[PDB]
Amino acid sequence: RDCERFKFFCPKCGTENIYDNVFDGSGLQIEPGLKRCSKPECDASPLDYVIQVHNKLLLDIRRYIKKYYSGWLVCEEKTCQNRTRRLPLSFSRNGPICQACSKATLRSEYPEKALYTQLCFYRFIFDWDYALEKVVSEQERGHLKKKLFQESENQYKKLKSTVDQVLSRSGYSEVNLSKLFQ
Amino acid sequence: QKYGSRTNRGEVVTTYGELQGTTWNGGSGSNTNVELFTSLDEPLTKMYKFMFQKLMDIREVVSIKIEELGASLKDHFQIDEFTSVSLPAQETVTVLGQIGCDSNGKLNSKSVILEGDREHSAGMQVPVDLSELKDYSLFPGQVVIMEGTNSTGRRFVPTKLYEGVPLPFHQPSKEFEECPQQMVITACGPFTTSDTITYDALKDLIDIVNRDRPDICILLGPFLDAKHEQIENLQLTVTFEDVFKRCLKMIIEGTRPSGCHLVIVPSLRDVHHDPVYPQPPFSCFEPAKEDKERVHFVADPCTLSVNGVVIGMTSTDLLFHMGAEEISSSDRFSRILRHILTQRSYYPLYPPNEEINIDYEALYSYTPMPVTPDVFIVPSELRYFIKDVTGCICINPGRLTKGLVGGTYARFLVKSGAMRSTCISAQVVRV
Amino acid sequence: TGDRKGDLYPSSLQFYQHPPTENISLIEFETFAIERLKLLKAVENLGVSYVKNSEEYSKKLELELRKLKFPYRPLHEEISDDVYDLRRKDHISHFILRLAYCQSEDLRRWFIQQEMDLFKFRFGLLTKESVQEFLKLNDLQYVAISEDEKNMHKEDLMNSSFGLSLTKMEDTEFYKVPFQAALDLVRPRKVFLWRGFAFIPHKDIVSIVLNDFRAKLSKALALSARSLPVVQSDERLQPLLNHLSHSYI
Amino acid sequence: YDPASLPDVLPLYYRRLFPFYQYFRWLNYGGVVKNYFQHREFSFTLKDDVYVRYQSFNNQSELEKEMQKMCPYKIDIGAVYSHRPSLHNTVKSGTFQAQEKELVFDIDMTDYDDVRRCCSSADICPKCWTLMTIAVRILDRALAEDFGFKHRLWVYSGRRGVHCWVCDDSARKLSQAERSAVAEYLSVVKGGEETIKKVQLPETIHPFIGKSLKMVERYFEKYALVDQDILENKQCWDKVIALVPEVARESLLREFSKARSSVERWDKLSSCLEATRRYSNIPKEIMLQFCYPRLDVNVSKGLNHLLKSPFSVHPKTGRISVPIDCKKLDQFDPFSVPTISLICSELDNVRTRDYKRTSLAPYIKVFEQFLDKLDQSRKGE
Ligand SMILES: [Zn+2]
Ligand SMILES: [Zn+2]
Ligand SMILES: [Zn+2]
Repeated sequence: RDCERFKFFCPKCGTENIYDNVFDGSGLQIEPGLKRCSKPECDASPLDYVIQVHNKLLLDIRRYIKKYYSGWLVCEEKTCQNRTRRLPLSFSRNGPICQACSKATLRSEYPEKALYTQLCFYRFIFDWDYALEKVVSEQERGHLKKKLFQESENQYKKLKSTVDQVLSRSGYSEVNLSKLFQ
Repeated sequence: QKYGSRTNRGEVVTTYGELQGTTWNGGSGSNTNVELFTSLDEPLTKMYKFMFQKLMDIREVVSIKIEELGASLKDHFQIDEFTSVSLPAQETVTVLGQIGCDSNGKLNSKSVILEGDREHSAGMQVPVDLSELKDYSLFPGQVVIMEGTNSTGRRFVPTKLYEGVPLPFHQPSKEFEECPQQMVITACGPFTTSDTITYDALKDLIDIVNRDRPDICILLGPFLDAKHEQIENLQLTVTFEDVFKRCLKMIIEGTRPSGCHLVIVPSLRDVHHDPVYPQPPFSCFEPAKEDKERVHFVADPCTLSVNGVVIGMTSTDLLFHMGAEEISSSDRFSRILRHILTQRSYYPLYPPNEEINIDYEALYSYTPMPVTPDVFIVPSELRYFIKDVTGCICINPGRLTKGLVGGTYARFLVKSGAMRSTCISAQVVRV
Repeated sequence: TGDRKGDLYPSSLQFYQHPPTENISLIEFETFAIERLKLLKAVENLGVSYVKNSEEYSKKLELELRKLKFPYRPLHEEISDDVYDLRRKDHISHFILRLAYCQSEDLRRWFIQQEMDLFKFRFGLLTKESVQEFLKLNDLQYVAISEDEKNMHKEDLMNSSFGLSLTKMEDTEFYKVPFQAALDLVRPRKVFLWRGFAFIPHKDIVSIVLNDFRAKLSKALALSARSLPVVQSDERLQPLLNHLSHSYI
Repeated sequence: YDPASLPDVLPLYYRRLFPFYQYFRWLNYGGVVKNYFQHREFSFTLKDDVYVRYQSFNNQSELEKEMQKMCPYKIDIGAVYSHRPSLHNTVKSGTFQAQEKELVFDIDMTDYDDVRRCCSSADICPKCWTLMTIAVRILDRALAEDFGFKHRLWVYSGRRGVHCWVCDDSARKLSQAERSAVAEYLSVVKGGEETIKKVQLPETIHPFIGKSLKMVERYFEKYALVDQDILENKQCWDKVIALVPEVARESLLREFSKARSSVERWDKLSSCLEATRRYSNIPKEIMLQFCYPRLDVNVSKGLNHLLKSPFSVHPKTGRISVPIDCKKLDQFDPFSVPTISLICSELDNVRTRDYKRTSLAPYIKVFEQFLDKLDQSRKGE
């Protein structure tokens, strides 16, 4: 609920398309989100410009990684709310001590969990199988589990491969038992 | 249009060392041995899992950096005891710490704070008053030792700032005593004009390589710039990986006649690669069987050994990053380069610039400078130069392309044991 | 020993002394944790319902160990890859549960009890050869008297061990242990002492082994409770470890 | 001996007779372990029953000094602690721990009162001392055979009994639990004054019990049937009858009415019991109840126990707590033990050899032999 949704500008009409689920619509009118543009007057199919969708996905992933590695810290005290990029070596039991007030802890503005959840959401909005099993209903699942959508399924699998590749390089799927047991 | 009709092709914009003929020729990488500098620490040669930094780990890495540099400097200077930075000091005391800015802006003489390490100061900070220091040069993240007094317990007043101590140079073995002088052509991205994706400057540079037949060609990123106007606005009809693959194929196949060892260094601006520093080497391209021994996908930063000559290189714009934060009492680039060499790290700035993502465990493991390099390649948006900083030849070849107009590259000659004149000659030349 | 194996897991039973050093996946972490929680809960339920020496207890515990695929029987074949995998499971799962069961004294006691029970069962399933192997690998150095010395002290041995018949005694071999380890046996005078060594037959030994184990385990749990702040910061493992004791299985 | 004369003689003895050199050799244990003598606890009892503990000393000179200065009536040796007892106030709470001490046994004639007829309370006579003579053999054999303790010093307590100090390095590192195990293993006669049958052997006789009964048998006829005469009259043999099942009791009584000698009565009892088989061990239970040593597990269990020092002076008898030679045990006489008054008379009748002119010399010689054995063990090892 706190994750940014996938924004893609249609190459033809230039209208923003917000993607938050694999499938859009209800009943037999349900189709993959990247099949039709959000503008009724626009006939362009975003599935045609899947190279552009891939590029925008990579740019968004870079943006989120940059946000995480910016390392912005905010004081948890409402009356201080000090915002700094510098992590001080002076720590309390709860974490870094804010050097503006010297009495409250500095919390990450964009913690690791936020980035992990963002990448997981980008995977979610392209997970055909998961959407079919969980999100989609019975009649909708039947309508979507036929031909006329195989190409869309393949493109969605390719797009999910990108987010899967990125997540495979994240330390937030591996547990280092050396760090736990010492 | 503008690039193709340029008139200053081949102009030598800067020169250093022994004068050479108007034409440079190399051995085509015949009697050449290129490897990664074999030091105690293992090099970065493969991807490391990132995006998971614990604040405790960052604290530990920064603290151990300060502690280790301070230990080396204490042994060198025969300093007796370090004192906690925060405690009051009526008499003169020696304090080890790192410099920083009291606010988020750019450092100035009235905003300097010294943060001590965990061992001697429990990580406490103290404001610094530079009124009694006659000469100084400070940048954030700089590990320093200062003699000073803290009469109020609230403001440290330095009276002496100990100078930096660079690492010793490399003592080459005799194995390469009989090898000839080696020619190195170094160029840095961007490789295409701002309004094109055809890599015209790269083609010109490849022609130069085949013409001069250098022994090593060091290409630094970006190879697919993230700031390219076409990339940002999503006008590309092919995936980023495809463009990068085409560029690498062009580079490798086009250099076949020259037989030149290619050293490819990634850049943080590479839109197709992992955005983390230290950057792992490129791994999306498999050279043909006839080019495996010629292509070296190295990490950013890299310390290379070429017939015993140690070349340090980084794609990161260190000079631009540190020039925006360095404060001095009264050549600025020479000061910054000496700071880099004396701190013994390829990125001593803390906090970093806004354009670089730093994984601090990887930074600790792969940014220490093993020795002081004979040649130090530091491409920068600033002007090209060839400087001699404490016996190290620091070369900024500029960038191959400067907006719509063509840029510059550099060519230098290196021989182990020459005369310390390991760099016979060097030249910044136009493309 | 297929790809990435070694001599790290010689015997089935272990004292769980050396923490694992591998990098495992989150899925593997969760699977191992839950599986060992199921095993320990089964141990507790069977202990409450049945007498631990009962045959029903043994049968049900073997069934549970087979169902969850934990090492319970030896194999005089070699270290087969599958076997290695099982042992690795056991070794990692144990320490994971340590991280789960060190926050509160109550929890600690519970963990210790279940672990001891499991260990006892496994010891009860060890052939004499295997038993000695174990006693050697951990430097417990509990012996074995010669036949000649046995004949030398035949009558003393006969009168030492309760309910031991002449021929049946001839069919048995004893071990020499320092008397400081056989306190519970010497104290009621149920084992012969000669020159500072007790001559212990091949049922009571498990007790001593367990005592050692318990000591070690308690110490370990204390240390783990001392090293808790480093783990609480890992959100991924917080929902599990903080609530494993209250996990539906 | 006049106990009012005790305060007059104590200094001279502590000045010219107490064997300080050998005492330090003992408690210093060849200096192998640093701070071993320096961490030893002592306790002194001075005039008017004034008790002091946590006394420690730097070396022999300090001990000689402070002892000659205080002139204590009693000297007790205690544990070796983690730090020097003198500074126990300076040690952080819980960090002051008793770590090593000799394994010690106290056998006291008073604990045999319900089963001896010649004396009572603190009275002893030649007819009852054989009990101690039995104990030393029964126990010391175990300590030399079952446990393998090699350095064992038996000392007369001065009046009512004997102490044993087992000083092997292994025996000095035994935990409390191991000590309690050793004590319970050696202990057979269990029960208080409210129990009549204090020994109930099982069907199987543990080898240790067999060897203790073998040792008892050698002496039993002289001690119980000749000297003690445990079957002299009805008031006494009623007890032994009380120790056997009622079934044969009547059968015994008539027989005891026709016997003239307690040896005859013992023969008759043995024959009757043999005729009557699970009770075949009953005579052994009676022998043990009349001969086996009684051990206060509290004396030997605790590491922090303060026991009478060797070569102490008994506040009442005046006898010296002298070591007993194991070989010459049968010749030991607790009534010929030198008193302090006798050895001061001997001293004032004639530097490091003054004691050789008194009757104390052979006992210091036995102690010196024991210390020589300890030194040989410390070296050879
Ligand atoms: Zn559209
Ligand atoms: Zn604050
Ligand atoms: Zn008597």
